[PDB]
Order: sequence, then structure tokens, then C-alpha cells
Amino acid sequence: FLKVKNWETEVVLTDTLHLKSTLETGCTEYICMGSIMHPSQTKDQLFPLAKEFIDQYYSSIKRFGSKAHMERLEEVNKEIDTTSTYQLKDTELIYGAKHAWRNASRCVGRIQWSKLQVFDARDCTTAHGMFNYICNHVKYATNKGNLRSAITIFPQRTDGKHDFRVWNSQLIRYAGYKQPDGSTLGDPANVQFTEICIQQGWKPPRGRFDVLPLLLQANGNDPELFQIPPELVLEVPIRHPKFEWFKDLGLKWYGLPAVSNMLLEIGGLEFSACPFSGWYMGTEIGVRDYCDNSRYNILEEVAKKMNLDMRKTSSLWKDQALVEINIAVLYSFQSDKVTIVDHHSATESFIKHMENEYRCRGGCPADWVWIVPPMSGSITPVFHQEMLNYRLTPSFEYQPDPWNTHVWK
Amino acid sequence: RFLKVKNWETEVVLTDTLHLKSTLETGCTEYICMGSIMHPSDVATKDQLFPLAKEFIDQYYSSIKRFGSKAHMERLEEVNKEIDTTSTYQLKDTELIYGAKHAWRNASRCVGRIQWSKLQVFDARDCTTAHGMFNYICNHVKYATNKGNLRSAITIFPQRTDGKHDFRVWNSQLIRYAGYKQPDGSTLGDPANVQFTEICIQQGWKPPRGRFDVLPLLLQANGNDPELFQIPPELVLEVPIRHPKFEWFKDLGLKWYGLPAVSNMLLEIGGLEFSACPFSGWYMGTEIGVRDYCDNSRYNILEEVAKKMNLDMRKTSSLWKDQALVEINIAVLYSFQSDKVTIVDHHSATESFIKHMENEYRCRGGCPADWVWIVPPMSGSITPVFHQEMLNYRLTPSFEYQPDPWNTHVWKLV
Ligand code: HEM
Ligand code: HEM
Ligand SMILES: Cc1cc(N)nc(COc2cc(CCN3CCC(F)CC3)cc(F)c2F)c1
Ligand SMILES: Cc1cc(N)nc(COc2cc(CCN3CCC(F)CC3)cc(F)c2F)c1
Ligand SMILES: C[C@H](O)[C@H](O)[C@H]1CNc2nc(N)[nH]c(=O)c2N1
Ligand SMILES: C[C@H](O)[C@H](O)[C@H]1CNc2nc(N)[nH]c(=O)c2N1
Ligand SMILES: [Zn+2]
Repeated sequence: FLKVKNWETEVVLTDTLHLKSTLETGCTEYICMGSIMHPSQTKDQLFPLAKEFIDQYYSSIKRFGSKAHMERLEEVNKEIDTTSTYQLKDTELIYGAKHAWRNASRCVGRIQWSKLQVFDARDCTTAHGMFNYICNHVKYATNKGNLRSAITIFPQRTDGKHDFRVWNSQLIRYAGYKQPDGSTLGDPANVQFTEICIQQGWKPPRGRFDVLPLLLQANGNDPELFQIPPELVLEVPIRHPKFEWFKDLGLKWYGLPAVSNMLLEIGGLEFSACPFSGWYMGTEIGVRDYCDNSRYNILEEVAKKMNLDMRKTSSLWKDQALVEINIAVLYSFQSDKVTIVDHHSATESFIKHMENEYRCRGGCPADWVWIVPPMSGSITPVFHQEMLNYRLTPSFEYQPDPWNTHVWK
Repeated sequence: RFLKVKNWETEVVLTDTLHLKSTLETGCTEYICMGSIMHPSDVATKDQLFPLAKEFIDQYYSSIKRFGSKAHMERLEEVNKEIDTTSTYQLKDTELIYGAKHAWRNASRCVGRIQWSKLQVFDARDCTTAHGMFNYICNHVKYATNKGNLRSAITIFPQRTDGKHDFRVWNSQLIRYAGYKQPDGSTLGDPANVQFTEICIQQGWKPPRGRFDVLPLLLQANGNDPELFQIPPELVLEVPIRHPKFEWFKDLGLKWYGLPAVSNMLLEIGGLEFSACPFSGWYMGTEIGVRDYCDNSRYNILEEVAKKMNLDMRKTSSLWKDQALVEINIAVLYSFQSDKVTIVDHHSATESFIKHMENEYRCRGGCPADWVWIVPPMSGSITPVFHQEMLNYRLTPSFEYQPDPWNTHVWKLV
């Protein structure tokens, strides 16, 4: 029983959902870690986590206690006694993936949480199979431009030495090349991964927007390279609806944001390979990818073309050029009928999602630090929205980058 | 135990040991974070005050490289007898200056704390009446304003005693504009201040009923009914907002006061509560151009600005709001600079806060900071603080929120 207030509306929501959290958020009563990106770090161990999810699943359909429930427990309980684990019924698999997304406190997009396509890839055994499932995921999810949310779930962690992992952080990312002069070409955030792919035999075309290969690890084996068919990689070239010099900037971005490095936790099961894809919020590309200094850093480039007074910072030349960039992104995706959402709509829809969640569910964990868009913050409704943040399962956790943890054969 | 924060833009990692000294609660639990809650949550006894006083005194003497000295020991025994015989005690002036400066230094929600040690402290603890308060504040204002070359300052009034004799500035900030609800539901002036404007009008304030009326001060000395005073207009520095490019922007008739001066907060030093402690600095541009002008519960001018910018306001995705926001904040920054009124843009101010924070880690072992507030409310991630992990914890001496006096004051006359 905890209240959260919206200061712009004076609307007030009561939160009971948080009482059903059990994972430490990293904060204590003495020190908040709300801006820390990574705050926290057998039989009588896995069955509790399994028992809880199944209990939770049958509650979402009122079969709480019914003989299937009581039997599912014993079925799961004895699978652990022999096979040291258990497998999720298809329904449970789809419920858990939709509910890791429902519980993603950092995701502004969760108004769509129940509209999730779940591709079960738990029979997969090789990287070539991993490539096939992902190729199908990307095609389905891209859908000619009318994007659809989707997750593909590979076999669960079995012993750690047989993890399925997508080594790319995202299914679709541009390469990053260290330069002779010491600078960088392409996406700098990816230089390390690009160098891994080159070391692994990828032939870099050494351009600004080179689509990285899929680096796929199945059953703990060494990873393997695959080039996604380019006809599956929808890209949008960035032009501006006013500045006709903007296309001259040579900018483009891919259309499909697809997170492949996170871990999906259902009932004590760890799916170390579970790429999930949505559609972009415009700011992600226009603010973070294009303007972050550690990224494509086009701010200075745009202002030069914009005539702005880059003398002093109080001219706000960065802010002005920033807005124009994000106009050009939103307008380029919509000109190509590729799904995209601006931060105004997306935050507005998230306010409504919060209302919905407090009403039907009694709460909705949200990370204000991540929900508020990286530009124009206070002119969006989530800025004025108090948010409780807490960790419900099923969930997407982070996990160590595989190369830091993989013994090569 | 240490604690690491990383800057994700520069990969610099800092180590926080200073959190170990925090005491009051963040509001968070081990299972829930309240980091974005604005206010998570009669007077102390002898048995409470002793360890609070000894703690602050230990820290003051540890600050002046005099920990354990006889001055320190004598002071502790002096402070102890006072609490034992008077149930409270009185800060020396050095201790008040130190206490005020370190309450600003400990203010996690404040991005300007690089300036924390250049703070003019006005000891107003000899004040007994509201007229006396008005005189101390007038002096504060004139001093801080300095004909535009603003100087940080705090005026500190008698500490709380039993809780029934509090000093209070009912004004939330010393200089703010009146707001008037109209019969038709529209609001004239600043909508934020409409409840407070009514309170003044009830107390006898005759309101100009304009868009930019300076509210009277409403000053409460020693638990008594509060009393109204007009700040002398010559003492209220105001800036006409104009745009360097848009020659029509002056036609919006926007203006704002130069001195931001918070006066509803409670300054806590050594367990002593200074319920009236107006402090003042200089503005960051976004505070006026983003929150004051563009918040929808505020002056709410984006529409009208976009109109005259000929912006496609049909769909949000045109980013007409974002476009007009930048131009407003260009106008505010350009206007204060044109009249040589101290103001700081959000880039400069955040770049400086990163320097402060890093310096604070080196010399002090940490710097409690509230990311939700530190990040400017526009262009968040193109400012270095957005990529900067921060630890929030409450160090004392501290600035604290306190109940609005009109929700707690039992009136007296007729
Ligand atoms: C459909 C439209 C969607 C939109 C507009 C959207 C938007 C966003 C944005 C803007 C972020 C933060 C951006 C960043 O920091 O990189 C985020 C985070 C996240 N989203 Fe969504 N999302 C969408 C769909 C999905 C889907 C389909 C899932 C599937 C589970 C999902 C789960 C998550 C998770 C787990 C995070 C946190 C990622 C992290 O910690 O880095 N979202 N979302
Ligand atoms: C010297 C220049 C200063 C600058 C540029 C500055 C900037 C800011 C800004 C932008 C905020 C956010 C408040 C809001 O959004 O309403 C803030 C908060 C705050 N500042 Fe500073 N400030 C300055 C001086 C001071 C001084 C002199 C003190 C006290 C001695 C102080 C104590 C605080 C406190 C306690 C808060 C929290 C306000 C609250 O919680 O409502 N600041 N500051
Ligand atoms: C499901 C979904 C929908 C949506 N609309 N967006 C996303 C997020 O996808 C991405 C995020 C990033 C930034 C990652 N950033 C850097 C530090 C760490 F790597 C984590 C934070 C780059 C990128 F290329 C992306 F595709 C996911
Ligand atoms: C010393 C100092 C320096 C500085 N640069 N800024 C400040 C902050 O002072 C102010 C803040 C506001 C907004 C109040 N804000 C709104 C949400 C709720 F009402 C909580 C409070 C209006 C105003 F007129 C101010 F002066 C103080
Ligand atoms: C709900 C949220 O805490 C609230 O809108 C906060 C967010 N961050 C802020 N940051 C600053 N500087 N000033 C504010 O008033 C706020 N408001
Ligand atoms: C330090 C800070 O926690 C970090 O930079 C966060 C802030 N908020 C964010 N919000 C979003 N949406 N995405 C991010 O990557 C981040 N980064
Ligand atoms: Zn917290």
C-alpha cells in the first residue's frame, strides 16, 4: 500500500503489486541506487522458483490449486529429482515471456506487452539452427515495415558450459572500426564486437553502416558467423522534411531494434538466448545513437550545416541540432511506412499503461531514469509521474558478455 | 566497504566511501526504490539531541583539522550542558556558517553545488518579529542580487524551540508571481501560485491582477500569525525575455525575476531545525525556459511560441514542442546574458557539476546526488550528468522539506 503521484495531473495511484516483489533492487534504506545501471549482483533451490511461477501462472486463469496445478508441481518437482531441471509447457512459456516484458521496469513500450509473438526455439541444437530461427524472427518481426513485437526463446541454461548465446548485443547493429589516425568509423559502441567478428573471419567492408554478422553460440560450442540476408534487414535512410542538405549527411538506420544479449528468467529457468524485438522510439536513434559522444556524434556535423553559433554552449546549438536530427528520424521512418513512435506518443501511452496496470494489476514497476526520454524530458508526461521500481519475476536480467566467460575449443 | 559509480560516457569509475556516514532514510527499501518520489516519508528531546549535536560538532572540528583538540573537547561539554540545562543549544557563528555551507554541499538534488563554499551566510538568529524578518530578507535580496551579478546567500532565522514558536517564510520562494483563477476556469499569471495568492488576498493583499505580479512576503516570526510586506520593487531584478533571432518574441511580453530564492525549506544542523532559512543563488536556464514557461501546469507557452514559429502542430511527431522549447530557452539565456544577470545554461552547469562530483569523490569520498533532479529537464542525454551513475544518500547538515505552514498553523486573532 504505497502511493505514487503525478505532479502534472495530481492523479494518484496506490501500489500493492510491489508487495509481491522478492528480488533486491540494490537500494537500501540508507542509499538509493536508482541511477546505477547494474545495482545488484539444485533441489531445494530451483523447485521454490519453479513452484512460484506455476502458482502465479494458474492464478492468471484462476486454476489456483486445481488438480492440474497440484499435478504440474509434482511433475516439475520430480523432473528436478531426475533431470535436474524441468521444461515449460507451451502455455507457460508464452505466459512467462509476455510477463518478463510486462515486468521490464525500464521499458516505456509495455502498453503492447500482451501483443507479443513467441517463437519457441527450444528444440534448437546448432548455431545453424539458431541462425534459421533468428532469420525467421527478423522477417516476421520486420513484416515489410509494419513491425511486430516478437521473441525467440532458445534452450534454457543446462549447466553453463552448454549455454545458447547470441553474442551480438542486438540482432542488427552497425560495425565499428578503429582507425589508422586513432579515431573511429561506424558505430563506436561496437568496436570490440566488430574486432571479435573480424578475428573470427568476418570480412569487414569498413564502411560507416556495415550490418554486423550474427555470432551464434549453441550448446556451449564456439560461436559461428552468419550474414543475415540483406533483404531481411530493413534500413531507413535519414532525410529531413525541411533541410534538403540532410540526406547529404549520408545517414541511415535499421528499422528493427532487437535485444539479443539479455537473459530471460521464468520459474527458475534461465534462457540465455532469447532475442526480442519491438519497434523504435525515435529518440533511441536520433538522440542516443546519433548524438551520444561515444556513438555516431553527429551533433557537430549537423550544426555546421545548420549555421549555428557553436562558439558558446549557451547558444544551445547542441539542443537545436538535436531536435532537427530527431525530426529527420521520425519523418524518415514514417515516409517509408516503417513503424516508429515519438517520445510524446510513447510516454503518453505509457501513462495510460500505468493507469491500466494499477487498475487491473495493482501496480506497475517502472524505472523513471530509463522511462523518461533522453530529450525534452519534462515536456513528456512521464517526467511528472512518480514511479515505484521493484523486481517481479518472470524477468529479463542482464548477463556477462560471452567472450569474457567462454573457454574456446 | 567502498562503492563504485561509473560514467558510461567516459568510462571513468569513482569510489564512494562517504555513503558510510549517511544516516537519514532515502525512502527506499531493499526491495523497492523510491528514487523518483518527490517527498518520501513534535520536536526532539534531550536524549535525542545529544548524539546529534556531538555528531555535528565532531564533524566541524574534524573539518578544521582540530579534532580532539581542547577546543573540541570544551565545545562538546559546552554543547552538552546546554542541551542538558536548556533542552537545546546554540551554534557558534563559525558552526552556523559551516553548517549552512555543508547543508548546501549535501543537497543531492542541487546541480550547482560546485559553488557550495562561496555562500554568504546572514545570521538572523536575533530576529524576533515579522518586520524584523522583512528587513533581513530585503537585505538578503539586495545583497544576493548585486545589480545582476548574483551572489549565493542564505539568511538563517531563530531555530525551532518547542514547535509552537516556529519562524516561517510562507512564501515558497522569496520572489514569485501571483496567480489568479478566473471565473471561467482559466488562470491569470503563474498557476502554480494560485493557492498562495488567495492566502495573500485573504490576508489583505490588494492584487494588481496582472500576468507578472510579485507576491507580497508573508512572514511568520515566533509561532505568531504571519504578516504581509511588499518587497520594494527596486529590489526585485527582472529580465524582459526576448529572442536573438525572432524579433516577435519580445511581443510575447514574457519576463522573469533574476533571483531564485527558496524559502520553504528547513535547514537541519546538529539536530537543530531552522524552519526559516531562505537561500538564493542564480538560475539555470531550463528552470525558467522549461519548467516555468513550458510546464503545462505553469505558464504553458509552447503552443503560442510554436504558432509564431509557424510550426506544424498537427501531430506530435513533427516535434513542434521540442523545437519551440529550444527557442524559448535560447531566449531566456540570451536575455539574462544581455542584461548581465547571472544565469547558467544546462550544459555549462552539468559540465561543472561533473567536475564538482569528481573533485568531491577525490577530496571527500563521495558526493550524494539525485539523478532524477540533476539531469536537466531538456536534452537530458547530451549533458554529461545523464551518463553519470550517482549514489543518493542523506548526509547531515541537510536541507529538508517541511509541511506548508498554512496546513499546520493554528490562527490567533479575532
Ligand atoms: C514495441 C515497441 C517498444 C518500444 C517503443 C520500446 C521502447 C523501449 C525503450 C525506448 C527502452 C530504453 C531504450 C534503451 O535504453 O536502449 C526500452 C527498454 C526495454 N524494453 Fe522495450 N520497447 C518496445 C518493445 C519491447 C519488447 C517487444 C520487449 C520484449 C521483451 C521489450 C523489453 C524491454 C526491456 C527488457 C528493456 C530494458 C533493456 C535494458 O535494460 O537495456 N520492449 N524499451
Ligand atoms: C549557486 C547557484 C545554484 C544553482 C545554479 C542551483 C541550481 C539548482 C537547480 C537547477 C535545482 C533544481 C531545483 C528545481 O528544479 O526546482 C536546485 C535545487 C536545490 N538547491 Fe541549488 N542551485 C544553486 C544554489 C543553491 C544554494 C545556494 C543552495 C543552499 C544553500 C541550494 C540548495 C538547493 C537545494 C536544497 C535544492 C533542492 C530543492 C528542492 O528539493 O526543492 N542551491 N539547485
Ligand atoms: C525491445 C526493444 C525495443 C526498443 N524500442 N528498443 C530497445 C533497445 O535496443 C537498443 C538499445 C541500444 C542502446 C543500449 N544501451 C547502451 C548500453 C547498454 F548496452 C544498454 C543501453 C542500442 C541499440 F542498437 C538497440 F537496438 C529494445
Ligand atoms: C537556490 C536555488 C538555485 C536554483 N538555480 N534553483 C533553485 C530552485 O528554486 C525554484 C524552484 C521552482 C520550482 C519549484 N519546484 C516545483 C515542483 C514542486 F513545486 C517542488 C519545487 C520555482 C522557483 F521560483 C524557484 F526559485 C534554488
Ligand atoms: C516525478 C518526478 O520525481 C518529478 O517530476 C521531478 C523529476 N525531476 C525533477 N528535476 C528537477 N530539477 N526539478 C523537478 O521539479 C523535478 N521533478
Ligand atoms: C547513469 C545512468 O543510469 C545511465 O546513463 C542511464 C540513464 N537513463 C537511461 N535511459 C535510457 N532509456 N537508456 C539508457 O541507456 C539510459 N542510461
Ligand atoms: Zn532507490
